[PDB]
Amino acid sequence: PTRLTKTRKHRGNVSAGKGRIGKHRKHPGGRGKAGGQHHHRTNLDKYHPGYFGKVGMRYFHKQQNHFWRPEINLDKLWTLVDSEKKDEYLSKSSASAAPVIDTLAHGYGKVLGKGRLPEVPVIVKARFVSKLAEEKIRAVGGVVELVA
Amino acid sequence: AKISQDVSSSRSKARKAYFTASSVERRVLLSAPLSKELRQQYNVKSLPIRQNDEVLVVRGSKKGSEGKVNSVYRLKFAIQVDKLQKEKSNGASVPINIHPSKVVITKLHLDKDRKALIQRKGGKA
Amino acid sequence: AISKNLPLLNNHFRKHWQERVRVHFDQAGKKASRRQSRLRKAAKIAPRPIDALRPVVRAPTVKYNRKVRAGRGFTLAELKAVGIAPKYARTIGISVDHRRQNKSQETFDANVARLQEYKSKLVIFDKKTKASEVASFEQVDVSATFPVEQPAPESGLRAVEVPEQTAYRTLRLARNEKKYKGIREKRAKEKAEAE
Amino acid sequence: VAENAGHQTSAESWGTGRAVARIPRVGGGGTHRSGQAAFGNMCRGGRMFAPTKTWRRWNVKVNHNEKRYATASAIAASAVTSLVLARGHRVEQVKELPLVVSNEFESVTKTKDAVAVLKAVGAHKDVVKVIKSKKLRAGKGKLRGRRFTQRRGPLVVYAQDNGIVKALRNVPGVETASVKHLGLLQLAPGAHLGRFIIWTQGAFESLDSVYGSDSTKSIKSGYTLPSNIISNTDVTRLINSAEVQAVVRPAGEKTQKKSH
RNA sequence: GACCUCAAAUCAGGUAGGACUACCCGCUGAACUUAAGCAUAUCAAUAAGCGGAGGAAAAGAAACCAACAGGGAUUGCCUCAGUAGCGGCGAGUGAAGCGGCAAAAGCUCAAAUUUGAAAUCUGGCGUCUUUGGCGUCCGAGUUGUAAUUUGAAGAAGGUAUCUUUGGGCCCGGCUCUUGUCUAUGUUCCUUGGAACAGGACGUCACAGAGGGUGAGAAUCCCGUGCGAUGAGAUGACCCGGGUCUGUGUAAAGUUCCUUCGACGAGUCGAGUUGUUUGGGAAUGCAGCUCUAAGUGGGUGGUAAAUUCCAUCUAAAGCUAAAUAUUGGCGAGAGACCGAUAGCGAACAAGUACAGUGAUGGAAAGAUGAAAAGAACUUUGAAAAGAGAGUGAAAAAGUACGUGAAAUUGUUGAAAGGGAAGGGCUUGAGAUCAGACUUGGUACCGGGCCAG
RNA sequence: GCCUAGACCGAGGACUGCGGUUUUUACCUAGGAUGUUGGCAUAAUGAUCUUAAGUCGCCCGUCUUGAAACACGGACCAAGGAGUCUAACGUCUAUGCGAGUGUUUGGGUGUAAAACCCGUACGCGUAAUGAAAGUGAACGAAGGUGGGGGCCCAUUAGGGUGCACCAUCGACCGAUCCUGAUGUGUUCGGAUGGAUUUGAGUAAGAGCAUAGCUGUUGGGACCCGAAAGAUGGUGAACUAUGCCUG
RNA sequence: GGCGAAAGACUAAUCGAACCAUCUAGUAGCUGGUUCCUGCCGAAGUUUCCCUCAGGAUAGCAGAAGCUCGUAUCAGUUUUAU
RNA sequence: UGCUGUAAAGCUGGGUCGAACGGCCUCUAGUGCAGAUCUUGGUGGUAGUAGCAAAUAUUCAAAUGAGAACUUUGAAGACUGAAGUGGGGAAAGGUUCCAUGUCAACAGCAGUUGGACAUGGGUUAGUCGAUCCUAAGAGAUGGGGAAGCUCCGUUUCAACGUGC
RNA sequence: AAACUUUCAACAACGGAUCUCUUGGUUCUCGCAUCGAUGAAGAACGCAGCGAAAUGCGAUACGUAAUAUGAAUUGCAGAUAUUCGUGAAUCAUCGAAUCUUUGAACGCACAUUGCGCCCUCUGGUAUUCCGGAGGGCAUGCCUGUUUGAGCGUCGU
Ligand SMILES: CN[C@@H]1[C@@H](O)[C@@H](O[C@@H]2[C@@H](O)[C@H](O[C@H]3O[C@H]([C@@H](C)O)[C@@H](O)[C@H](O)[C@H]3N)[C@@H](N)C[C@H]2N)OC[C@]1(C)O
Ligand SMILES: CN[C@@H]1[C@@H](O)[C@@H](O[C@@H]2[C@@H](O)[C@H](O[C@H]3O[C@H]([C@@H](C)O)[C@@H](O)[C@H](O)[C@H]3N)[C@@H](N)C[C@H]2N)OC[C@]1(C)O
Ligand SMILES: CN[C@@H]1[C@@H](O)[C@@H](O[C@@H]2[C@@H](O)[C@H](O[C@H]3O[C@H]([C@@H](C)O)[C@@H](O)[C@H](O)[C@H]3N)[C@@H](N)C[C@H]2N)OC[C@]1(C)O
Ligand SMILES: CN[C@@H]1[C@@H](O)[C@@H](O[C@@H]2[C@@H](O)[C@H](O[C@H]3O[C@H]([C@@H](C)O)[C@@H](O)[C@H](O)[C@H]3N)[C@@H](N)C[C@H]2N)OC[C@]1(C)O
Ligand SMILES: CN[C@@H]1[C@@H](O)[C@@H](O[C@@H]2[C@@H](O)[C@H](O[C@H]3O[C@H]([C@@H](C)O)[C@@H](O)[C@H](O)[C@H]3N)[C@@H](N)C[C@H]2N)OC[C@]1(C)O
Ligand SMILES: CN[C@@H]1[C@@H](O)[C@@H](O[C@@H]2[C@@H](O)[C@H](O[C@H]3O[C@H]([C@@H](C)O)[C@@H](O)[C@H](O)[C@H]3N)[C@@H](N)C[C@H]2N)OC[C@]1(C)O
Ligand SMILES: [NH3+]CCC[NH2+]CCCC[NH2+]CCC[NH3+]
Repeated sequence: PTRLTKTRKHRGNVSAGKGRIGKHRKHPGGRGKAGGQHHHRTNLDKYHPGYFGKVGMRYFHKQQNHFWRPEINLDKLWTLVDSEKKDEYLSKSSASAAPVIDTLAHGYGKVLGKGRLPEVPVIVKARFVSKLAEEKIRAVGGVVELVA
Repeated sequence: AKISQDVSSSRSKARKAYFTASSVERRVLLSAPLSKELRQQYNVKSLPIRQNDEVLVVRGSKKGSEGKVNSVYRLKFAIQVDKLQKEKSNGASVPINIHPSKVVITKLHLDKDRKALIQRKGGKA
Repeated sequence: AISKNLPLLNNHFRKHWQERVRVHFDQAGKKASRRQSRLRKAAKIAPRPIDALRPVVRAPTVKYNRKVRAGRGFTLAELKAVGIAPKYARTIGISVDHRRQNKSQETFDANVARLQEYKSKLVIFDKKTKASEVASFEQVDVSATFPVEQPAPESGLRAVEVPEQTAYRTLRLARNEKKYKGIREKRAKEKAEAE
Repeated sequence: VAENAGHQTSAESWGTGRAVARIPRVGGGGTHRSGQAAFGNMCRGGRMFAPTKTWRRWNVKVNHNEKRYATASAIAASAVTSLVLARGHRVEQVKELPLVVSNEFESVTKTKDAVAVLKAVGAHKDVVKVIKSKKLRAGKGKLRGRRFTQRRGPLVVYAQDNGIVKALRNVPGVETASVKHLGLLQLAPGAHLGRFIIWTQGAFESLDSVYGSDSTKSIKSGYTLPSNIISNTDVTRLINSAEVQAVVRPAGEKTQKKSH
C-alpha cells in the first residue's frame, strides 16, 4: 500500500532522494541492454560471462516431447509401491513373489542409481536404466524388465 | 431487501424517475390514505387523490383543517384545498400547497370509474 | 540501463501493448451464463442426454503413450462390429469418426465394449411409447456414466526371472545396431556380389 | 478515468521568448479557452498524473489451506466469551458458548416466530443493538449507495433450511449460513474474532463431519485441522510449576535498591 | 422463315449506391521512437489512407498433426513458452505439435446415357383457401435444366428376405410482449416554522432495498417482498396430443457376391524478383519465365541424387456453438469523481464565440418549506434610501446557502529622525490562570510567595 | 590542623548499604533538604499579546569549489500541482503446507462478480553434464584431519559426543585426454586402470504458494520542456505570374 | 508544390519549404521544479573500461538487515630483533 | 478564551451558521506545496498617475427638461470649395432605414441626443437587373487508367435525334 | 501633537475558497440485433392564443388517427370543451396517416427558389399561345417482352 512507501517520507525534501547533483534524468546510459559491449561491458563481463556469441548447433523444429524422460533414483523407488502394502511386501518378497514396480506407468522414463535399496527382491519395469542402477537391483535379487 | 434484478436501488435513478414523471404517473404518485371511517366503508387503504374529494390535513401548520380539493396541481406535486389560503400584505390571497400524503380523504368523489377502481382493489362500493 | 548483479530480463512491451489489454472482469458472469446455457440446453431435449457417447483412444507422443483419453468418435469398423450404420449412430447419441483407423486390437476391443454397454443401456422411444414411460427416465450424464478409465499399472507379486544379458547391455546393443545398420548392410551388399 | 480525458485538444507549446511557461497552449482565438495551458497534470483541464487503469490488480489469491486455517481459528474464537464480548456482542445473558438451539428453529417460517425464538434463547439484545445503531454514513459514501451504517448482529448456522433463512432475512443485523459453507467474512467481520454464533443442533453435530476430528476425517479432500506449536497455552502455570521451580535460582528484588 | 452475335424502349418486374464505428474480412502503408551515433533491424506486417460485412464476422469437416501403443473439421482459454528459432546473433524478437478444458455437427457440387420419352425452371394470363396452390401459353434450356453419386464412398447387375414410412389442418405446452390485484401507527409527551428528531406504548415483516413528503420515515405515499389471475403474438427450422389423406406394388435402410469405381490445369510444381514470416540453401503472398502427371500429386522444418516408408487427397462449394465488441438498444452495479474534480459539456454544450477554410471551442450548479419576491407612508428627477411588512432566519432581498484569503473603508488602541520584519531578556500596558482544596469538626489542617 | 566571607543547586521518596559514636538492636553529619517564622489568597505569582530599551540577526529557493550577491525564479492570495500502475525479476521478512507445492483455465454450488466446494493436467521443485550422439551421482558409520555451540561423564583442571558453519586431504556423476580385457555384422564394443584438466554437480533433499518494503528492466514511467520527422487534409479574399472581360 | 524582370522574394500580419488535425504525453547524457515532523547513522568528486570528457558501468566510501560466537586475536602506536 | 505535544498537530471558550459528523482497531489511495518565466480564478502598488493635443472655430438668445459646453429652433461667425465635408452606385454588411417611446449599459467628458435600447411600420416592375449567350476556363457521358478514394479524355477509336 | 504610515481587534466591503449535496460524469457486468431508392443519417426553412432558445413537429406543422386510461392544463387567457362519460389531459401505448425545401438524391440545372418534355383534367373564342390541378421522364446491372441491325450465317 502507498502509505508504507518512501514516497510519503520524501515529501518536503527537495530531490525526493534522487540527489541534487545527479538529478534523476530520463535514460542516462541508454535503454534496456544498450551498450552491453561498450559502456556496460564492465557489468556484463563480470556478472554474465558467456553472454555474447554462438555455441553449438541449431536444431530446427525442436519437439520437446521427443526428449521426455523423467528420472527416478533407487532411493526413491519404493515410494511407487502401494503404501498400504509396503510393510508387508518388505517382509514377504522373495524370488517367487516380488513386487512389480511400473515406473513408466507412474510417469518415469529412466531409473538412476543413486542411493540404497532395501535388501528385498523387486521386479522393476522401465524404459531405460543406468548401468549402476541395474547392478544394485540385481544385487538385492531383483531384475530390470524393459518396456516400451 | 430487494431481490429482483429488474429493480434498482440507485438513488439518482429513483430521483430522476420521480422528477421527470409524466402527469399520468404523477396521478398515482399523488395518493392519499383514506380515513378509518372510509377504510371500513370501502375496504381500501389508499386512493389517488382527485379534485372533488374532501380531506383532513393531519400534518403541518394547517393540521386539523378540512376542505374540498380544488385542484390536484400535478406539476407542483401538490393539491389545493378550498379555503386553506395565505393572504398577502397587498390583500391578495394565494392557496397553500399540500402534499396528498399529509392528508386523509374524508369523502370520495364517486363515478363509474372510481367505483370500478374500488372494486378492482378488493373493496366494496 | 544495465546495472548490478541481476537476471537479464525479456519484457516484450515495446509495441502499443496498452491498446490490446484484455482483463477478464467477466469471469464470474460468463461462468453463470455458460451454466444457464447448459441448463436450458438440457431442459430442451430431456430426457435425452446432452452429450454424445465418445470413444477411448491412446494419446500420441512417447510422452503421452501411457495415458488414455476420450476421442472424437467411434470408427466405422468399431460401429460395424456392433451392427450400427454410421448415419443411424448419429441419431442415437453416438459420435462417429471416419478419420480414425484401427491398426491394433486393444483400442478396438475397448471401444466395441463401450458401444455394447451403451447399446445395452439404451431405450429408444417410438409412437407406441406413452408419456408414463418417458417420464420414468432421468437425464443421464453420459460422460460420467461411461467414464474414461486408465488401465491399471501392474502391481502385486510375481516370480523373479533374471536373463543372462543385462537390460543396460540390451539397450546399448539396440542403439549400436540401429546406429550402424545402414553401413553394415552396405558393407554386406558390396561384398556378397563381388565375391 | 477515460483514456482520452484531458487530451481532446490540439494544443502546442508556444516555445520560449514569449515570456510564458513552456506548457502547451490552446490555439485559435475568439474564446476564453484560447491561449490557456493544456495536457499537464498541473493544468486545469489537463489529464491527471498516472491515470488510473482497469488492469490494476483487484483480486488477491490466498492459499486455500491457509484460508481454511483462518476459518477454523474464527470458529474456535466464537466459543470464547471474552472475544465475543470484546467483539461487541450483547451476549451477557447467555449462560454458555457455543449457543446451541434445537432443530425446530430450522422449521420456523415467520419473522415473528423467529424473533420470538431469538428472544427466548437470549439473543435478541444483540438484535436490539443493531436496531439502535443505525446512522447516516459520514462522508461521500452516502452518495454511492451506502447511505446507512449499522452493527452486525448474530450469525445463525443451520444444517437444513426449512424456512429459517427467509424468516430471518428481514431482521436487521441477523445473518444465516449453512454449516456446509462457512466463511471468514461472516465469521470474523472487520478481521475481528469472536462472532456471536447461534448453532442449531443439526449444524453443531455436522461440524465434526465438516472439519473432521482425530477420529473422523474431514469431508474436505486431504484436509486436517491445524496443530498448534504449543500444547499448554497457560504459560504462567508452566512457569509456576513444580518441575520448573525445582531448578531455578532465588529471585532478586523486583526493583533494585538504589545504592549510590 | 430460322439461328448467332449485337442494340433500343419513360417496354414488365426487380436490384445497387449512402449512413453508423466498438468488434469483423482484406488492400495500402509511414515516421517519431529503440539501438545511448546510424543505414539492416526496431517501432510495425502499427497510425493515417482505400474497399467490403454481420449480429457476430472470419474459419471450418484435412492435399492436417504426427513418427506414438498414434491422434482426427473449425474456434477460444490454460499450458507449451519468453521456448525451437529469427537477429549489424546487437538492440531486440518469437511461433507450432502434444496435454487439460469451453463448445461440439455435419456436409454440397463437377466429373456418369432419362435416352422407352427435359422427367427441370423464370415469366404472362385465369383462378383460389395467397411468404403460396391449381390450370394454361409463351420463354429458358440438349453448348445440358431434373432424379441418381461425392471418396467416409459409391455405381451397375444378384441377394437374405429382413427394417422403416409422407403431408395439410385443430387444441395445448413451452417461448415472447403485456393488463389487473397485495402487510403493519401517522397513538400520546417534549423540541421545532415543519416531526421525518428524542421519549413512551405498539404493529407488520418471504416486505428494515430505494425514493417522495416542510429535518435521520419498515409501519404517511410510491415502491420493496410474496404470489395470484387475464390478454395478445410468434416458432419449415421446439414438443404434448388429435385429425383426413395413409395413391406406400412408391421411397429408403442393412448384409452378402461380381464387375467397376469418372475425382477440379496456365493449375500443381520449378526458376527468378519483391515483400513478408520464428521458418533458418528460401514460411506465406504476388509479378514474370518455364510448365506437368495418374498409384499420380502434396507434405514429412538443411540444399542434391538413389532407395524405401508414413500420411493425406489440392487447384470447386455450404455450415450453428464455444470467441470479439471505447458503436446502437435495454438494464443492473462500484472501496470511482464530486462543479478548477468527473466527459469539452451536471446549465437553451459541440452552445456562445473565432477562422476564407480544414478546424478551434469556453465560462456558467444551490433564496426559501412555501414568493410569503416586501402592500402601505415618506425623501428623491430617477436609481435608490428611511420607516413598515413577510419569513424560523433578511447575519436568506432573485448582486440571493455557507461566504476564507489577497485587497479595502470606518472605529478603537499603539508606535514612528534614510526601510520594515526576527531571536534572546526584562520593564510598562492589556488579557488569562490558580487551593482556603469537593478542605475537616471557632479550632484543626492545607496552598502560594518570602526571611 | 584550625578559624572565617559569599554564590548556585536540593535529583530521589517506607525499610534494606557502608561506615562512625559507643553511652545501647540505640544514636549519627554515614545509599540526594529539612526546621521555623511572617505576609498573601478582592492578592503578590506565573503565561501569552502589544510596545520600549540593550544585544545580536543580509533573501528565500537553486546550480555551484564558492551566493546577501551586480547569478537565475519569485508583486500578492486562493484552489489545482509532480516516483504512479502494470508485466517479469534480485535480496530480505511474515504465513501455510512441505519432497512436495499451487482451489479460482475450468467444473460444482450459491444468501449470486462474494463466500463455500472439486479434480485431470500443467508450472516450479525433487539431477546433473555435454555442442551433440549420449551418459548419469555411497570403498568406508555418506570417509580422514583441524576448529565448533549445546549435550554427556567428571571433580577446578580433564575426558566423550559433537548438528549448523569454516579450513583442508579424499571418494561419487557428466565433459576432456590416455589405457585398452573377455568378445565381434573385423569395426564395433569398452571391462580395467591412469591425468598440475573441466561443470551453474553428489556426498540423509528444501521447495512451492500468497503478501509487504526496497532495488531492476520494458512501458507516457516523477512532472513540464525542443529544433525536428511522418500520414491525411485546407487555402491564390493578401500576394506572385499567365489568361479573359471592363 | 506553385510563382519569381531573381530579393530565397511571394504563396491570407505565417516562408532557407504555408496552414490544419493526427502519429504524439515524439526523444532529451540538457534547464527548471519535486508538497508533513522528530530520532539515529552518514558520504563522494577517487580506480578501471566506454565515439568516454556536462553521461554511464565498475570498485571504493554510506545505510539497513542481520547471522555465528563471547575475549578468541586484533591495532593509521611504541619497544626489541632483523 | 485557554490547555496539551520538542514537533508534525490535537483539544477547548466566544461569535457566525444550518445538516450532517467523529474517536478507536484495521484496509486503501488521484494523501500534505512557497517556489516549477507552474495552471485557472481573483486582487494590489504603480495611480486619480501616463494621458483624453492631427483634420482653421466657435458665439448669443429662446424652447425643452429634475439637470444643457454637447438636444431642437432662431440669429451670427466659419469651413468643405464641383478632383467636395455635395448627389449616386458596384463589392461587403443586413434593418443600421422611418415614426413613436426611452437612457441601466455603450457613444474613452456629457447626454434630454444617437447607427444605443424598446415597440411598431416600411422595399409594389412585361419595359431596371437577374434569369439567356458565350469568354478565359470548368465539367457529365460509350470509354482508357488506377487496389481504390478517383485520374484522364470533351474536334473525345461510340449504332449517340427524348429530330423537322 | 495632528495628518500620513505601520501593527492588531471589531464591523462593513471586495472576491468566491471551504463545508454540505448532485436528474451529471466515469468504469465494470448482464441481455438484445433493428438504418437506407417503401428515400436513411445529415442540412435549410417554417409550425403555438400570447415564444427568442431548448424540446417536438411538417402547410393535417409544440401535431391528425388508433389503442389504453380516467379529470385535468396552468404563467396568463379561453370554448360554439369536458365529468356515473365514446370522456379533460397524456411522444401512456402506437400497428393507421401527414411528412415543406433538400440530402446517396433520381427530367436538366443550382452562388438561380432558373429551364424543358410527356399524360389526364381544367380556365382564357385553342393540336400549337398563355394560366391552373394531379400524375410522370436518373444511372449501372439482371430476368423477361417488343421493335430491330449485321453477305456472321442456315435454308427455301
Ligand atoms: C415497473 N415500474 C412500475 C411503474 O410503471 C408503476 O406501475 C404502475 C402501478 O403503480 C399501477 O398500480 C398502482 O395504481 C393502481 C391504480 C390507482 O391505478 C392501484 O390500484 C395499485 O394499488 C397501485 N399499485 C398500475 N395500475 C399501473 C403500473 N404501470 O409504478 C411503479 C412500478 C410498479 O415499479
Ligand atoms: C446572478 N449572476 C448569475 C448567477 O446565476 C450566478 O450564480 C452564482 C451562483 O452560482 C453561486 O452559487 C454557487 O454555490 C457554490 C458555492 C461556492 O457558493 C458554488 O460551488 C456553485 O458553483 C454555485 N451554485 C451563488 N453563491 C452566487 C450566484 N451569483 O451564476 C451566473 C451569473 C451570470 O453570474
Ligand atoms: C576414477 N577415475 C576416473 C577415470 O578413470 C575416468 O574413467 C573412465 C570413464 O571416463 C570411461 O567412461 C566414458 O566412456 C563411456 C563409454 C566408453 O561407454 C561413457 O559411457 C562414459 O559416459 C564416459 N565417461 C570408462 N569407460 C572408463 C573409465 N576408466 O573418468 C574420470 C575419473 C572419475 O577420474
Ligand atoms: C582425476 N584427478 C583428480 C583431480 O581431478 C581431483 O578431482 C576433482 C575433484 O577435486 C573435484 O572436486 C572439487 O570440486 C567439487 C565441486 C565441483 O563439486 C567439490 O565438491 C570438491 O570439494 C572439490 N575438491 C571434482 N569436481 C572433479 C574431480 N575430477 O582430485 C584429485 C585427482 C584424483 O588427481
Ligand atoms: C558429514 N559428511 C560430509 C557430507 O555431508 C558432505 O559435506 C558437505 C561438504 O563437503 C561441503 O564442502 C565441500 O564443498 C564446498 C563448496 C562450497 O565448494 C567447499 O568448501 C569444498 O569443496 C568442500 N569442503 C559443504 N559446503 C557442505 C557439507 N554438507 O561432504 C562429505 C562429508 C565431509 O563427509
Ligand atoms: C490495332 N488496333 C487498332 C486500334 O488501336 C485503334 O487504332 C487507333 C486509332 O483508332 C486512333 O485514331 C483514331 O483516334 C484519333 C484520336 C486518338 O485523336 C482520331 O483523331 C482519329 O481520327 C481516329 N482514327 C489512332 N490515333 C491510334 C490507333 N491505335 O483502332 C484501329 C485498330 C486497327 O483497331
Ligand atoms: N513487422 C516487420 C516487417 C518487416 N519484416 C522484417 C522482419 C523479417 C524477418 N527477416 C529475418 C531474416 C530472414 N529470415
